[PDB]
Amino acid sequence: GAMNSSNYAELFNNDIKLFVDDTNVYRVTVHKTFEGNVATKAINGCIFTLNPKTGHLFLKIIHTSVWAGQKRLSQLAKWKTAEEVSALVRSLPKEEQPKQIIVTRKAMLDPLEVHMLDFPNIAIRPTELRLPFSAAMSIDKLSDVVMKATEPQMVLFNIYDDWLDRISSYTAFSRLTLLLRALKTNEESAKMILLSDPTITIKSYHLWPSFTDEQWITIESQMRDLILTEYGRKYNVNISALTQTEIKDIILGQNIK
Amino acid sequence: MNTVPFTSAPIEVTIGIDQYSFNVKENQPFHGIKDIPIGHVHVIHFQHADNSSMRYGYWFDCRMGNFYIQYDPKDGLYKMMEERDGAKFENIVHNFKERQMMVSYPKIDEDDTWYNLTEFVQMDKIRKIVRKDENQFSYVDSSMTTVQENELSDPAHSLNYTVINFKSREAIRPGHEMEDFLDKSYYLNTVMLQGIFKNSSNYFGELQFAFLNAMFFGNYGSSLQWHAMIELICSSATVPKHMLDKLDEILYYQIKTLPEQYSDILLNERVWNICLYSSFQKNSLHNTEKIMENKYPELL
Ligand SMILES: COc1c(F)c(F)cc(C(=O)O)c1F
Repeated sequence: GAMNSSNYAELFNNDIKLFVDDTNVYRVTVHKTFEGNVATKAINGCIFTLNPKTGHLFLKIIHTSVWAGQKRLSQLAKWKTAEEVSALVRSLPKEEQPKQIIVTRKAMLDPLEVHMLDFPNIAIRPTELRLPFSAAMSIDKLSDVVMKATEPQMVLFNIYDDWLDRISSYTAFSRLTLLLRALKTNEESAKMILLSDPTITIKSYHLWPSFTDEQWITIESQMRDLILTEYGRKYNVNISALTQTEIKDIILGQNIK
Repeated sequence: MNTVPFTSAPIEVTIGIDQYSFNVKENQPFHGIKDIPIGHVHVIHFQHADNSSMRYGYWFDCRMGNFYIQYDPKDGLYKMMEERDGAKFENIVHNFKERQMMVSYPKIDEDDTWYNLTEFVQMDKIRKIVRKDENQFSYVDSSMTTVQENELSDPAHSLNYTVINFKSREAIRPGHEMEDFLDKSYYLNTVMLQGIFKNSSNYFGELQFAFLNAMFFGNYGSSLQWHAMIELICSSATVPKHMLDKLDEILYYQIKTLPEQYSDILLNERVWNICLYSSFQKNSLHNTEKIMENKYPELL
């Protein structure tokens, strides 16, 4: 059925699965025309296709040429997403094909089901999780490859860097969702937390800084604080009063549709 | 021009003949139905007074043979039978007519309702949907499943409606996924009309037969098939003008005939709202839209 809080461990079992997030496929700037009308200008987008057990990210860059002379772009974007996920599955060897594809948005279900009719044993599922994958374009190296693209391109990343050498997939995913939630809530403050200390850098072959285990605990705490501080600023709530249940409940409540 | 005589009526029963119905008492001297109009299929149907779950009937055409009804106390139902002896049959009918023990098919001269509901329905097409080749008439009941319903169990007692599935390889050409899912013209025109039905008359005949089985038997799978065949047309941008104009007539008479008190079980909100207000054909069904808006505005 739907992927929810009840069935969270299933993300880290040995059945190959992919999350598909389409929220950065069709991206526009809105501007005034010379006549004082409004017009959109598309910018390059991406499909965010992630194996949550391995960290393997299949970033399909959607170049603005895809949209040229097309109508109903927000509708086309879902079908183009399903087309490209379908193409990615067909490109993989049988033993690497997913058993399940979880879409972050329910509007992706019919387009993906129709493109995947040739794969009746691959389950297409929605999720009840509110996942912050829209904030992918706040990861500087992912933003850079998307914006520089002059043509359609697929780029492969490990979104966990080398974390799985030291932590489980469950913990790696929890760290990823906390970082992306913080970047989505207050991007400038999150980047400051990650990047302000110049003695900790990002390896050429990584996306995130080379934090020790103790430095990751500090960073994780600072990200939680950022999310709680922003929830206080949003709702005009004295966060200084809150208890640990209240705080846990607010950060995870944001991970839930 | 003919007559369906009854041996007897040993159990209290509501008898339907087409859109008409009447109550017969246990052991009432009822011996059948006369003055049945030649030129149309007909359906004789039953609902027992002591058990409303017994809801069943027979599609027939008086041009194909001499048919009568006899109660079977073993199987507990009124059975249709064919009499091969023309002289015997004529002699029995004459006796019952002289003793005035038959009800008359109560057709008003001005009233085209039954023609309007069965315009495209042919006995030879019914016999392909309902497979029992040793009889010239077709048994249907409230609980019979469709080939499609059985896929998702006895194949001999099933309604062989044409399978329509919008998320199937049959409905979607590889490479035309968005086009074929958002515009079902390919599926309607090439696969269904040119491919399976051969013409719009056969398509409409099956749509009309599905509606009638839904209405007369409360057959759920028949109701699904009726809505699927409406939705397949309404969801196609490219439909011949003659087919849209005819669909409007077909649906108008179906909506006209539907009992008011059965609208909540026989009409699918999503399909009708989509067909009348969202689909490519939202402006093509003037007569249907007006009767639906005046008779069932709560559904819309
Ligand atoms: C209705 O009475 C009939 C009838 F018309 C008929 F053709 C045959 C029989 C019969 O049992 O053999 C019968 F009882």
